[PDB]
Amino acid sequence: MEIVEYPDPILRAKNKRIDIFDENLKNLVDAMFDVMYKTDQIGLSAPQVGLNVQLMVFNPAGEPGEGKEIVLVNPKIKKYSDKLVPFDEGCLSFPGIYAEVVRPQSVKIDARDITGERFSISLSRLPARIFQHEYDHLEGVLFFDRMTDQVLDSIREELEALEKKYEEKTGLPSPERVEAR
Ligand SMILES: CCCCC[C@H](CC(=O)NO)C(=O)N[C@H](C(=O)N1CCC[C@H]1CO)C(C)C
Ligand SMILES: [Zn+2]
Ligand SMILES: [Zn+2]
Ligand SMILES: [Zn+2]
Ligand SMILES: [Zn+2]
Ligand SMILES: [Zn+2]
Repeated sequence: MEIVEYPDPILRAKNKRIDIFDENLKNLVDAMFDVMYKTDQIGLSAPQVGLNVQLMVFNPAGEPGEGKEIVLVNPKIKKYSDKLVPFDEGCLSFPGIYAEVVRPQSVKIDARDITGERFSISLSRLPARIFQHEYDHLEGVLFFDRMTDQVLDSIREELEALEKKYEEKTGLPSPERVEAR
């Protein structure tokens, strides 16, 4: 398996609603989780593994046998919190890049589970901060789109290194560019 890095367009591509809840789905859930623990992270969205489906795995503790193992298919934010908290974020698809993004502190979420059943879970604190990072991905939103103009300028150069690496492995000009904003 592999980790799709910015600027790969898969990270931007539209993401397919999931209709079937079979064994294949559980296997892919399993793999995401195990990629999350391998890479020491607290969540992961399907596009990050090269699949454009509305799928996201999630453990608030980000440690094996700790926290919980949350699966959310076809999620949607029923609402965001009025209060905004800043906080420092990194993302797997942007190796070694860290910086601040300010977000609603809490969220009401509606998703389905791995079986088919439709639930409605409310999140705050670090879980709601992670959920939101991951759900953006589900929408093709990457955390630097959430960053201030000032925060973006610190990481401009490191984002570029990724564009150039992408250009080096593919030959194709980068399909998107931090300088564009
Ligand atoms: C909080 C926002 C959710 C982060 C998701 C990323 C992984 C990812 O790219 N999901 O798409 C992660 O685990 N990032 C970690 C991260 O941002 N963390 C880990 C614990 C604290 C918080 C940074 O303050 C590190 C390991 C880079
Ligand atoms: Zn591989
Ligand atoms: Zn496993
Ligand atoms: Zn850890
Ligand atoms: Zn991410
Ligand atoms: Zn430039």
